[PDB]
Amino acid sequence: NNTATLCLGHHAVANGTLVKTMSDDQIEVTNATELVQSISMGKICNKSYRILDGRNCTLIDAMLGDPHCDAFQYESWDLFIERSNAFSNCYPYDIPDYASLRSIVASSGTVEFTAEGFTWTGVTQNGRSGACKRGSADSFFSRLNWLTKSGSSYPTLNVTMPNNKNFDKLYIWGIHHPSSNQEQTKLYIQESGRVTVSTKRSQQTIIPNIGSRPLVRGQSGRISIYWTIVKPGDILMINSNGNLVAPRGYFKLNTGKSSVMRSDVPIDICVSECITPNGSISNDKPFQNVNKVTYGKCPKYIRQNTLKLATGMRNVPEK
Amino acid sequence: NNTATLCLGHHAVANGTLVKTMSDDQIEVTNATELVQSISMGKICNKSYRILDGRNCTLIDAMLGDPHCDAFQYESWDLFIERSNAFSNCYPYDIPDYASLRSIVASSGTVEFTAEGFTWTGVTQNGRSGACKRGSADSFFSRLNWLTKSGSSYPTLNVTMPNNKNFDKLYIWGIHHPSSNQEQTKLYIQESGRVTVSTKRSQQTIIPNIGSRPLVRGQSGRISIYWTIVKPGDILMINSNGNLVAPRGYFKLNTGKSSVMRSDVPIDICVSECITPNGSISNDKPFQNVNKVTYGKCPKYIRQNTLKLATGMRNVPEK
Amino acid sequence: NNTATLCLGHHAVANGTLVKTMSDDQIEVTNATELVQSISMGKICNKSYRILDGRNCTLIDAMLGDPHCDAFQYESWDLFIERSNAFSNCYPYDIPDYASLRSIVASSGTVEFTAEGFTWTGVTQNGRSGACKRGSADSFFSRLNWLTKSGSSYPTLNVTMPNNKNFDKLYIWGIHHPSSNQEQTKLYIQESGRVTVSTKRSQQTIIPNIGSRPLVRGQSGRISIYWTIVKPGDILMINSNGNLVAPRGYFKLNTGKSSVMRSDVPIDICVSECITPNGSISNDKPFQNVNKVTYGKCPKYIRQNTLKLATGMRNVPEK
Amino acid sequence: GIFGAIAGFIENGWEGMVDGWYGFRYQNSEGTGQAADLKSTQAAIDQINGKLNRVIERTNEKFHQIEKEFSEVEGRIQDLEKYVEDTKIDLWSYNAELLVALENQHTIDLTDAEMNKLFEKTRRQLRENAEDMGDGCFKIYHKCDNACIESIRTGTYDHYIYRDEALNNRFQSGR
Amino acid sequence: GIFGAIAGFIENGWEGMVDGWYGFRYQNSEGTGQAADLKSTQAAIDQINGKLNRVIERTNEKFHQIEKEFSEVEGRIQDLEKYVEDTKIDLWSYNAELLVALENQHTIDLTDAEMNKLFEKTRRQLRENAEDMGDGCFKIYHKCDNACIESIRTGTYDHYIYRDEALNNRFQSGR
Amino acid sequence: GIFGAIAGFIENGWEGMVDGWYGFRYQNSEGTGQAADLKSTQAAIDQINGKLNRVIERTNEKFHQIEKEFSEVEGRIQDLEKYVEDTKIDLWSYNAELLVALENQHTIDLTDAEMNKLFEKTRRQLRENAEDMGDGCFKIYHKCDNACIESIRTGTYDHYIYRDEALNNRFQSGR
Ligand SMILES: *[C@@H]1O[C@H](CO)[C@@H](O[C@@H]2O[C@H](CO)[C@@H](O[C@@H]3O[C@H](CO)[C@@H](O)[C@H](O[C@H]4O[C@H](CO)[C@@H](O)[C@H](O[C@H]5O[C@H](CO)[C@@H](O)[C@H](O)[C@@H]5O)[C@@H]4O)[C@@H]3O)[C@H](O)[C@H]2NC(C)=O)[C@H](O)[C@H]1NC(C)=O
Ligand SMILES: *[C@@H]1O[C@H](CO)[C@@H](O[C@@H]2O[C@H](CO)[C@@H](O[C@@H]3O[C@H](CO)[C@@H](O)[C@H](O[C@H]4O[C@H](CO)[C@@H](O)[C@H](O[C@H]5O[C@H](CO)[C@@H](O)[C@H](O)[C@@H]5O)[C@@H]4O)[C@@H]3O)[C@H](O)[C@H]2NC(C)=O)[C@H](O)[C@H]1NC(C)=O
Ligand SMILES: *[C@@H]1O[C@H](CO)[C@@H](O[C@@H]2O[C@H](CO)[C@@H](O[C@@H]3O[C@H](CO)[C@@H](O)[C@H](O[C@H]4O[C@H](CO)[C@@H](O)[C@H](O[C@H]5O[C@H](CO)[C@@H](O)[C@H](O)[C@@H]5O)[C@@H]4O)[C@@H]3O)[C@H](O)[C@H]2NC(C)=O)[C@H](O)[C@H]1NC(C)=O
Ligand SMILES: *[C@@H]1O[C@H](CO)[C@@H](O[C@@H]2O[C@H](CO)[C@@H](OC3O[C@H](CO[C@H]4O[C@H](CO)[C@@H](O)[C@H](O)[C@@H]4O)[C@@H](O)[C@H](O)[C@@H]3O)[C@H](O)[C@H]2NC(C)=O)[C@H](O)[C@H]1NC(C)=O
Ligand SMILES: *[C@@H]1O[C@H](CO)[C@@H](O[C@@H]2O[C@H](CO)[C@@H](OC3O[C@H](CO[C@H]4O[C@H](CO)[C@@H](O)[C@H](O)[C@@H]4O)[C@@H](O)[C@H](O)[C@@H]3O)[C@H](O)[C@H]2NC(C)=O)[C@H](O)[C@H]1NC(C)=O
Ligand SMILES: *[C@@H]1O[C@H](CO)[C@@H](O[C@@H]2O[C@H](CO)[C@@H](OC3O[C@H](CO[C@H]4O[C@H](CO)[C@@H](O)[C@H](O)[C@@H]4O)[C@@H](O)[C@H](O)[C@@H]3O)[C@H](O)[C@H]2NC(C)=O)[C@H](O)[C@H]1NC(C)=O
Ligand SMILES: *[C@@H]1O[C@H](CO)[C@@H](O[C@@H]2O[C@H](CO)[C@@H](O)[C@H](O)[C@H]2NC(C)=O)[C@H](O)[C@H]1NC(C)=O
Ligand SMILES: *[C@@H]1O[C@H](CO)[C@@H](O[C@@H]2O[C@H](CO)[C@@H](O)[C@H](O)[C@H]2NC(C)=O)[C@H](O)[C@H]1NC(C)=O
Ligand SMILES: *[C@@H]1O[C@H](CO)[C@@H](O[C@@H]2O[C@H](CO)[C@@H](O)[C@H](O)[C@H]2NC(C)=O)[C@H](O)[C@H]1NC(C)=O
Ligand SMILES: *[C@@H]1O[C@H](CO)[C@@H](O[C@@H]2O[C@H](CO)[C@@H](O)[C@H](O)[C@H]2NC(C)=O)[C@H](O)[C@H]1NC(C)=O
Ligand SMILES: *[C@@H]1O[C@H](CO)[C@@H](O[C@@H]2O[C@H](CO)[C@@H](O)[C@H](O)[C@H]2NC(C)=O)[C@H](O)[C@H]1NC(C)=O
Ligand SMILES: *[C@@H]1O[C@H](CO)[C@@H](O[C@@H]2O[C@H](CO)[C@@H](O)[C@H](O)[C@H]2NC(C)=O)[C@H](O)[C@H]1NC(C)=O
Ligand SMILES: *[C@@H]1O[C@H](CO)[C@@H](O)[C@H](O)[C@H]1NC(C)=O
Ligand SMILES: *[C@@H]1O[C@H](CO)[C@@H](O)[C@H](O)[C@H]1NC(C)=O
Ligand SMILES: *[C@@H]1O[C@H](CO)[C@@H](O)[C@H](O)[C@H]1NC(C)=O
Repeated sequence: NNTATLCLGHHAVANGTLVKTMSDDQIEVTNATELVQSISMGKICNKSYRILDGRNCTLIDAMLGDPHCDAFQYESWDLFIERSNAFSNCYPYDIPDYASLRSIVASSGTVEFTAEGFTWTGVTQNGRSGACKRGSADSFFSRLNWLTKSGSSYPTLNVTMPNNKNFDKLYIWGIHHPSSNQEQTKLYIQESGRVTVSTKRSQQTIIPNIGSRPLVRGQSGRISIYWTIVKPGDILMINSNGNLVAPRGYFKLNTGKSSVMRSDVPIDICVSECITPNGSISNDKPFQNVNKVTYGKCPKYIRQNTLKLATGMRNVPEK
Repeated sequence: NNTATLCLGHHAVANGTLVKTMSDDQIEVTNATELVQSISMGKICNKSYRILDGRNCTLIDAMLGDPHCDAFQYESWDLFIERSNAFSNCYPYDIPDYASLRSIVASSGTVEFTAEGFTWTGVTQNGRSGACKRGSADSFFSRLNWLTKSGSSYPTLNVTMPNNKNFDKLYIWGIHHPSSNQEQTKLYIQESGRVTVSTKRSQQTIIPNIGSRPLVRGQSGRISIYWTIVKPGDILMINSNGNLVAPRGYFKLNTGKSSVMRSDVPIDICVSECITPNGSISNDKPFQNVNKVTYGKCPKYIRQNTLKLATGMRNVPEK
Repeated sequence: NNTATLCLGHHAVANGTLVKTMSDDQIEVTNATELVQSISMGKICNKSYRILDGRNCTLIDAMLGDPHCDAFQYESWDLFIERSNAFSNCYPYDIPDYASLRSIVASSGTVEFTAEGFTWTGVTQNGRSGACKRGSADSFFSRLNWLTKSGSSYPTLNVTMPNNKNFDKLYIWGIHHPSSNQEQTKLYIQESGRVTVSTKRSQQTIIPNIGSRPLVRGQSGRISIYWTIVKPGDILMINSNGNLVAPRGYFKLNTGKSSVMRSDVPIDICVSECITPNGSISNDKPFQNVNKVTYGKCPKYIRQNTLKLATGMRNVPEK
Repeated sequence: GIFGAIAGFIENGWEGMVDGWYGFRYQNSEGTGQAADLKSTQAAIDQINGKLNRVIERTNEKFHQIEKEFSEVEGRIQDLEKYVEDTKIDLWSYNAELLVALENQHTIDLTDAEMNKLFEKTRRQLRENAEDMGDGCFKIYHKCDNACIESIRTGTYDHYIYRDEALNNRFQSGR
Repeated sequence: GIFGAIAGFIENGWEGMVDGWYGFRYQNSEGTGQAADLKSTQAAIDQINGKLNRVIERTNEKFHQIEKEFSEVEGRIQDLEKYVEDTKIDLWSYNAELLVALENQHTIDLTDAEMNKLFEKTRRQLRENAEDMGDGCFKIYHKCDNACIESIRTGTYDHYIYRDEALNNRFQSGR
Repeated sequence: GIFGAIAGFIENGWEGMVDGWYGFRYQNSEGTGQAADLKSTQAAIDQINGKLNRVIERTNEKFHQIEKEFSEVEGRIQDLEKYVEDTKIDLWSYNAELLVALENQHTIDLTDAEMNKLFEKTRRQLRENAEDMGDGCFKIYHKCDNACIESIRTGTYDHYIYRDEALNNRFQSGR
């Protein structure tokens, strides 16, 4: 024929897919992509961040120097992994505001320690305990110094250590609550102890409380742990009458990208930039539903397990 | 005629209504619905959640066992209602971190108590007071046990109670600060008291402070309240020299949908699934402006008192 | 000719500008406006809010009455400006929960003080110190009253002050930790001090801790500061054995639009309604990138330094 | 609206149409009449019913939370509780304001579009046998009884049938 | 833009139109001319002025809040203050980014629509007496002096008047 | 969609077009054929690729934060940590839901528009030499070989050339 028909049209595919718009709950388009990461790798990737496996050790124990945590001295991390089955195995302790100290140290990204030459005259250093066995031998937290009488006295201790560095020093120290007056006087001459740690701008005094607590690794006594931050130009001063569990030095606070996370999933040899307790997750989608606890370059956690974004036109197969 | 006119059109209504778009501050459409709940029912509906009216009692008093709160022992709730005119009527007390304990208990949704057979040898139990009258009679918080000398001593108490249950136990206990040394020695032999409550993982020691505070229900002494959570397998231990106000048992922590709310509006016989201090509110709109304090299945609180969503086309009456 | 052409069109400009849409990363429109305030005035405007320059004084020192802060008694503010180079120059102190007290006072917007006639029988008032020189003379925080022995005793103090006003009173008080037992007994007869500040509903007892802390303005002793809020109808009571640094009166808590901000930028004679540490900023845009710390009628802080909003059509110059 | 149909070339709406949202009025050999178009009415309504549900999930239960009213001054912790609640309320208030504006714009625009779509669909059927009068009406160049008008509303109108007739009536001219 | 008017069938904009945002150029028996259309210009501008006000409420006063810079490490409470502020800033940053994109899209699209609306309105008046040349111009099949062009711009153009004349000029053909 | 092209006057899509997203099929003197339109295909795709990037900034690193799972009951501070995290998650969940809906609506609507734009552009070229059949096809009143159809797809079709021929074929009528 001497005319013509010219038809206009668009494509379609056989197996299309449903999405939501402002107009429809469900409408078929040619293609779409998932915006929510639902699936985890199942392991924690050893790259690209520096991951450190607590194994049997909590972050705090690693830093105090519980003997079974000796392998962690010297270590630093982007992310420290704490396991459910971690245990303490030194002298039973407690920390008022444990969480804050765990956070401060986690954040700092190291348990590397810098010993200082504190001199403690008229007392015996390096107190040991059968609760805290390093080898066959009685021992103690490696970053702490248990002080007791020398001979038949324990004099008022009055010790300084100035901070002449560029940075804030973090000092960990403690006090011993014994289980009996007889054990009090035996270890420290005085019947009541005291510890006063001060700087130019702050101070904390603790008095120990004699008496039985439940037995833990053959001990009904306890140690309470405290910390003190000492600024540049400032001065640490320690004043004690008895019962002091003394610092051996300082931790350096770095301002860090570092953290700590509780997880039981194994660490394995792969690569990723976002970590959760369920394992590492992929990074390419904008949202995820795996865990609200994340570390690294992470999609944002939301409650939905799926969201479909159209990447093609309305799909209209033959009617 | 042998032609025709065919006209196209849409509807309109007489009494239209104004809404806002991205294009206009105000434009008339055929119909619209309010998206903000502005109006409260004025009462608190007794369904569908279990509501409990504090009446004269605060949640804490109900749980300690202030005598005028005896009707609340045995009770549990989805939502506990505290009234402005509630009063205490037992021995004057204080709780460090009152709010946290109020929250813990509120959250748990019960003041049901489980007595345990603590044995306290060498002291007199069931201390009473004229500040705290149950009937004609002097009495005391029903969930607490005031301990004093028997004969002419008060020995170091050393009592345990292990938790062999599936669940965390909550223990409420206290210490008595008396108003005079003469009252101290009279009640407890020693001149200074002490209370040390411990578990395997935590401890708290309190020392009382003799002296006058302002008179409240004829008392210038005071009681300070503390709590201790004891995990499964763990052990409560109590060690005291004097001044102990001892626990009689435990509260069971449930993980609850439960809470507490301050309101003076009456409770009444109706049905609803969202509660505020102003009363129950309806649930069908997505936002509300009644109160930021809500409980239940609630629209989200916003600052606007009205928002109109078009449900019809632009209304265009005859020009 | 006997026909005509009628052409339709729109405007264009020579120098157009790029914006982002949902469809294009960059597309040229005729005009656009910045939505983000990037630029600060560089000074803090003295209008329209009442600005007070701490100069050498922190808010706390101004309120305690450190001698070099005497010019600030009587003052009130919408916004108090604290400078980096502020210093203390009275007796060395510390405040547990410093920040909360700084916030409470900042919020209240005044350090105006109302003296009350506390009577302290059997002790000497107005204790002075060489650390705290008002003129040539030894002196002390003007809002505090250092109490010591009169003659050769210091009796149990037992002092009240009821609040019969419409409002909550704020009381600032303290305790003295001395550096030696010899200084303890010299100033206060007893060897151990105590301070118990109570109301009908609350109490706080502090015991001082003898011993050397680092020297600050020739002092190795220290003062610890506390506060107590006393409600209408309620009663302040103070009970002390020694070591009390007593209140002279109350601050009135107003419910305020008031605050405090840390900044070093100079204050100058201009007008503005939003203040940041970088200086005042303009108010006409909806967002800003200058500082997350703001006060007043402020655009909302966001991470972007620029956002362009089209105010004209797509600009299409001649092809 | 972006299509300039409603409150544009359609001078106004009809209060007398209770039958539907969109439709036709006509004047032919059998007098005058009116009919609603159900397809396009239903296309609008389907989009507008449950519109909000496509953005907000059904309201969730929330139980114990933080306190939001305080009877004493405390400082740091209360400051933070207050600021958290404020931050949240402001964000939601923004959300709800924006949502309304967006949704309404969408609603205004989709209803304009349905009107325009129906005009267009009608014009397309008629083809060269009719004229767009410019006010939402069509001038049809032939005897079109109710049955014929019914055929246009139902989409069955065969334009070839009437073409010669409409040609004669159209082109009664020149001069 | 969705209408394909601006940067589409209208090849480009006119720098020489200072008079308005939209309008007409023409060539007739009296030479050439230009006029702005004020209705459609004003329809655009009304939509674009105070656009942002329909989503953000006028800026609010905020006074004492939480601290956001810290001179010492403290742990738990400072961690929370930091995270709260971060959470807030991120959410607003998202908001502002999205708002811009949305609003601009709206702006682009509504201005395209005004152009298209005005073309359409013009075509509709002219009816069978003119031709869409495909580039935003109309070929009118008759002597149309300035008064006549003025009648089209003001919406008063009666097409029946010129119909026979435009018929003669149109249909000078066949072959 | 607002233009009523896709799933409207275009009855359906073509599974047989692998070449592009939009295009033409035709029947002429040389049989039948098919060609994709690359301009309009590319206009769609450019809008849809990296769409989400125009609203969300590339994912940010976040390091130490607050704890979100607790092994003991503590009250006030834990209540606040919980409520902060909940508040944040809910707000983002809302955001993501709304974003999807918005973006998809945009996507649906812009692709409808590209189709319509291409139909319109084609019609405009053809001018009075063709007829809109109402189903997305054009009836062309002359011998249009592949070269001629190619001229229409490339925008080079001169309608004056074919006008007299299309007039003869169109107006073989009256009666
Ligand atoms: C990433 O990792 C997280 C953890 O960080 C995972 O989220 C968590 O998933 C778990 C389970 O998949 C959830 O734990 C449950 O918590 C609830 C609420 O308290 C609790 O009811 C439940 O109890 C389960 O274990 C009991 C122990 O014996 C069972 O008795 C119990 O009841 C079952 O009883 C019989 C016995 O077989 C069953 O047949 C019955 O059907 C009955 O249900 C039940 O199995 C768990 O303790 C936890 O809520 C959840 N979320 C959080 C925030 O912790 C994620 O799954 C993971 N995500 C991905 C994508 O991998
Ligand atoms: C749900 O329930 C909430 C409460 O949880 C209600 O919100 C609250 O509403 C009340 C009043 O309706 C607001 O209380 C006011 O708070 C301000 C700010 O501190 C305060 O100025 C005000 O004082 C009032 O009482 C004084 C006591 O004597 C009066 O003297 C005072 O001044 C008035 O003086 C004369 C005397 O008659 C009047 O004629 C003058 O006009 C003058 O105003 C004034 O009456 C109240 O204490 C409270 O701010 C508000 N919001 C909050 C968050 O608490 C809601 O109203 C309710 N919502 C619904 C929908 O029902
Ligand atoms: C409003 O006011 C705020 C403050 O409230 C300003 O924000 C802050 O801006 C400053 C700098 O403009 C930022 O301070 C830096 O913080 C980082 C991170 O800890 C730190 O690396 C940096 O160190 C700087 O000073 C050192 C001291 O000696 C330098 O050695 C150091 O390294 C440089 O070394 C050489 C020496 O010249 C240089 O040549 C090298 O290039 C090298 O970089 C560096 O200069 C600062 O301490 C701060 O991060 C930032 N933000 C915040 C939240 O505090 C705003 O700028 C202001 N806004 C406006 C619009 O005015
Ligand atoms: C205040 O009262 C408490 C409560 O009883 C007293 O604490 C108890 O003190 C006794 C006396 O020494 C301890 O006895 C023994 O414990 C040793 C190890 O116990 C366990 O080991 C076996 C395995 O070897 C496990 O199977 C068990 O489950 C135990 O955990 C044991 O080796 C030794 O020979 C004793 O049997 C109690 O264990 C201890 N209990 C607690 C909770 O502390 C406390 O002495 C008392 N203080 C006073 C009177 O001043
Ligand atoms: C340290 O100083 C304080 C301050 O004064 C001493 O506290 C006061 O001690 C006295 C001596 O007993 C109490 O006296 C009386 O109170 C009884 C009830 O008071 C009220 O009851 C009537 C109605 O019956 C009400 O209308 C009043 O408003 C009272 O609330 C009364 O029955 C009895 O006969 C006495 O009059 C003070 O009440 C009490 N005040 C306070 C604030 O505690 C404290 O004794 C002292 N400590 C020392 C020297 O060691
Ligand atoms: C527990 O041990 C500490 C640690 O040493 C003892 O504290 C020290 O006590 C001594 C003995 O008086 C103080 O000595 C002097 O300080 C005066 C001023 O010091 C400075 O002033 C000059 C300028 O004049 C500056 O340039 C310096 O940088 C100093 O800051 C000085 O005037 C006086 O003559 C003494 O030289 C120490 O300053 C002080 N140090 C600290 C850190 O407190 C404490 O006495 C002791 N307690 C005991 C044994 O019970
Ligand atoms: C269906 O959709 C997916 C998602 O859009 C397409 O695959 C993507 O293509 C982009 C760039 O065009 C690449 O970054 C990736 O290869 C894919 N991205 C994602 C997020 O999956 C795919 O092209 C489409 N499939 C078909 C058959 O058209
Ligand atoms: C973590 O602790 C477990 C338990 O103490 C260690 O496993 C023990 O290892 C010794 C000697 O290697 C064995 O004789 C024990 O019988 C093991 N006990 C169990 C329960 O397996 C283990 O070595 C520690 N893990 C790491 C990584 O150091
Ligand atoms: C005007 O608007 C209201 C709100 O859309 C309409 O009433 C609603 O109809 C829905 C379902 O169509 C039902 O769920 C309820 O009965 C009403 N909902 C709400 C939220 O009010 C009503 O139909 C409209 N009125 C007229 C005259 O058209
Ligand atoms: C709440 O407390 C009030 C005040 O004690 C109680 O009301 C009193 O009841 C007794 C005996 O029933 C009366 O003799 C008093 O005169 C009442 N006093 C007042 C002020 O009304 C009331 O019973 C308590 N409410 C509940 C629900 O137990
Ligand atoms: C370009 O854009 C700016 C911003 O829209 C225009 O100046 C604004 O005009 C408004 C009211 O029309 C006034 O409030 C202010 O004078 C300006 N506002 C802002 C935020 O800057 C200006 O008119 C435009 N310029 C041109 C040449 O058209
Ligand atoms: C802030 O403190 C500085 C330092 O004490 C004061 O400046 C001193 O002023 C005295 C007498 O006016 C001078 O003799 C000193 O030499 C100054 N010292 C320095 C370092 O400049 C200053 O007066 C105080 N500022 C205000 C506003 O009171
Ligand atoms: C699509 O799905 C069908 C039916 O499930 C299946 O047989 C086939 O493998 C798929 N075919 C195509 C072309 O996608
Ligand atoms: C509408 O409002 C008018 C005027 O207020 C009133 O008289 C009438 O009751 C209402 N009529 C209709 C049809 O809605
Ligand atoms: C625009 O910019 C040009 C090139 O930078 C410059 O010479 C001129 O000053 C500006 N002219 C106009 C009309 O905006």
